[PDB]
Amino acid sequence: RATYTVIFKNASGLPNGYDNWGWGCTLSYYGGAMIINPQEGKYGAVSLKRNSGSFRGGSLRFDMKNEGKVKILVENSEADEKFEVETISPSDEYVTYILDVDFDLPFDRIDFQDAPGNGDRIWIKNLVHSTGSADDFVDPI
Repeated sequence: RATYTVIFKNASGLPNGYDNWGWGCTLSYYGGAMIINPQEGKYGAVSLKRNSGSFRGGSLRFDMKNEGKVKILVENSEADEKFEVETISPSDEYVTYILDVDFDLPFDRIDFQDAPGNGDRIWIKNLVHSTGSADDFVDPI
């Protein structure tokens, strides 16, 4: 069986035990969503940085709505390497995504990037990691 790590459900600040090592954004909070405000021309990303420890593969679950395309990545800070996980299309409604992470290195950062770099907003809730596949994911939310 998979180990499930709830990173956050409803947010009013950064998740407990996490930093933000991103760039070219402002974060704000309302209705339990983490709300990212990327800055035009910056291709800004939030990069949630786990203070102690690492995830290996498995999959990432989260609810998101977003005005523009969003790029989801994981990073390994030691090896200084990024891995693209998925590119998500615009949606005016929350949609729940469960995505396989196929990176072959441990990751301690999860990134949400404004791919068009035009400042489209992003809203995120209920972010959870599983050591198991997306197919096998049993939603604790």
